[PDB]
Amino acid sequence: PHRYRPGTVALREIRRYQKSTELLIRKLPFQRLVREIAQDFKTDLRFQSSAVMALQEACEAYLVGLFEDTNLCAIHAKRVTIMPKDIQLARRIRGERA
Amino acid sequence: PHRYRPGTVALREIRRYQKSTELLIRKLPFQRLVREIAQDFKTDLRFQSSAVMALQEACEAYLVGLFEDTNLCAIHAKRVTIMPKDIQLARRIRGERA
Amino acid sequence: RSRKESYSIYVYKVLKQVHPDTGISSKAMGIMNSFVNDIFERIAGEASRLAHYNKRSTITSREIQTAVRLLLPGELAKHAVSEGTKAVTKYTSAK
Amino acid sequence: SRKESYSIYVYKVLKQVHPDTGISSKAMGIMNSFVNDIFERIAGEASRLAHYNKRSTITSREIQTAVRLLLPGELAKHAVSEGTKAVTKYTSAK
Amino acid sequence: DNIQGITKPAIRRLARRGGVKRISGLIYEETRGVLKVFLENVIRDAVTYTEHAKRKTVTAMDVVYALKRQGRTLYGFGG
Amino acid sequence: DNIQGITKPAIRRLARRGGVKRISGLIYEETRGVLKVFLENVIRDAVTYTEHAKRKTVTAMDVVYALKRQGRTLYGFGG
Amino acid sequence: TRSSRAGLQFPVGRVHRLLRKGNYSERVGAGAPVYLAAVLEYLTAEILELAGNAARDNKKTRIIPRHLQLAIRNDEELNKLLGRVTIAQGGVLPNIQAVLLPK
DNA sequence: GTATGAAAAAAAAAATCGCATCCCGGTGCCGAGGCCGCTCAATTGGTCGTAGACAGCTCTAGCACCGCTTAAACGCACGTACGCGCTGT
Repeated sequence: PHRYRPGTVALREIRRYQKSTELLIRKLPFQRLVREIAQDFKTDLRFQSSAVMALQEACEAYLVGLFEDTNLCAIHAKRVTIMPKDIQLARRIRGERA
Repeated sequence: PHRYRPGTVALREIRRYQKSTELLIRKLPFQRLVREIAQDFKTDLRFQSSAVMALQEACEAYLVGLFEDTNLCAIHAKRVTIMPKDIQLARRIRGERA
Repeated sequence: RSRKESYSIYVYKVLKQVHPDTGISSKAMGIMNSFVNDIFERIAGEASRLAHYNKRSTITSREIQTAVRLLLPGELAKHAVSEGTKAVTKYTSAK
Repeated sequence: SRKESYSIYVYKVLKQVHPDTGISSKAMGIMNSFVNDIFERIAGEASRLAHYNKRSTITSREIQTAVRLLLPGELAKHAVSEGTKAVTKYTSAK
Repeated sequence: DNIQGITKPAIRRLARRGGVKRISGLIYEETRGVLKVFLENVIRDAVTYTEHAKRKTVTAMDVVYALKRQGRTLYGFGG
Repeated sequence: DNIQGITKPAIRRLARRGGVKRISGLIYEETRGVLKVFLENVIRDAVTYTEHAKRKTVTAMDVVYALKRQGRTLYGFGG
Repeated sequence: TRSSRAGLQFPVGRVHRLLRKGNYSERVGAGAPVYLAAVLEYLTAEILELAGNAARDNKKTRIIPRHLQLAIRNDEELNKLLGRVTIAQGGVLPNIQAVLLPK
């Protein structure tokens, strides 16, 4: 067969997804998740199909936004793989925990 | 003769300064610096003796605040010495630069 | 002289209600003072928006509450929501 | 009901800058939000500027000072101008 | 248990967009956990806006107002 | 050139208080540069408050209002 | 209109109304709404100007969100302004940190 | 522990080969542009009241002087761990 070396793909995958703006999480699973968490605070709740997307948007862009910083952490450690402790470090400095 | 091993002091120095609240920059040099920067935006400016301190406070607490994060960066790199690239990384993630 | 108001006197009464046999420094007092004004302004602000969002011109005890829920962490808000509600109910009945 | 917008003003300005270029509902809505924010940021800083100095009247002066603080250097300068220009031109047009 | 509905590869994507080449198998769970925290914190407020309005339905606006409050403001849904 | 008036050891201290054990000789300059940036950004506004008030003296309050604006709020000078 | 007296597009009126009904102060100095309306117009433009250039560089007539993002983020100044700001279907500026690249 | 050969295997360069992205048509259809009818909000012009402009008096509170002792800064240099680079599951 013919097989590209580990990473080379990812690298392509990045170029692709960087370039596009589409939402990368599957709409329903998310929509459902949103509702599952909704119930915790009040029951018999409805959501504007726009509100759903609205959330999804900020989440992805945030998660992306984190991973950006996350990677910069992993890099600073002479690494290339991101590890929980990278996110943790980022979130700390960000001020999302202590 | 008698010498404490490199670090052991620093370690003490920390315990000490952590514990105290006094301002660690010398008042005049700072006061003067404040004025030197004041001139850049307008000349023949006077400062409330309180305003001066007020600044000094936020600066130190900020610089301390940075160094806290800074060190956490150096640490994450399995290191113990802080290097500019630590601050730089911190400030990036913080959002003080890009 | 000017007439720069404060909260400094109220702080004292509250201090004595909680720790009668404990004093306080000018510097710490001034701090407490600033603390109040901030939260005040934070709440007022969130409330002013709460009003402006819902096409209302009247900020009521209800608006304050909702603001508090948003601004304060869980346990802190709860204990406050209470000590609020308690202070409202008690005044509307005391005429 | 009547959901207001700025969408119509955007268009006129678009054509003044790039006559032969359009815009999407989604981007328009964005631009819309952008305006309201800065508006509110400025208004806010101005409201405080007033309240700090024991005034009840926000003037063209207050707006400016706000802008200086809120906008970065070069952006503020170009704006301070297009402001001042818009004031002067109205006080002379009666 | 819809948290898992956030699929390993769906995260892969997000991280890819961040500029990530390689990803510990631990991350995926970590990420989920974070996302939960985020939404929760947000929605809580978002709802709490709704609760004030006397609506049992949550609007986009409620979402925004909350996102704005949480210092992650969003353009493209009005306000 | 008062920036140097911020003495090598005076920084040492601040960093020590942060919980710093060891410090590259490069840091000291780096730190100065940062401090400048900070004060500048702040004072700029702080002054600009003063400039508005028609005062040639800068008040503590002007300082605070600026610190508040710059998201590094300060208690103890009467905000 | 007042809008024409300044020579602006933006509705100096609707601003003035928005300000009195806004709870921003008691009284609003008829000058203010002008100054502001302009500022907004300018910012609006400065962006559109840039967005329009990105659109052309994509071979599109119509500006989409992505343009706005790309435009804003590449200008140092606009960026700083919209720091704690998210843009719908914005994507991200193609940047991959060199040490990731191969060989 | 130095100059020949030599040599053997990781590192520099081509030719298979293939697989994946861009460009150019070329297919459909939606949601962007401009007409329409309808309300409100923008405009105009009077009425009033009060914010802010102006000039002035009162006294605080920054700028500046001094000359002393003192702890902080400055430096130098001697030696330890601390970081930096290599190597192998």
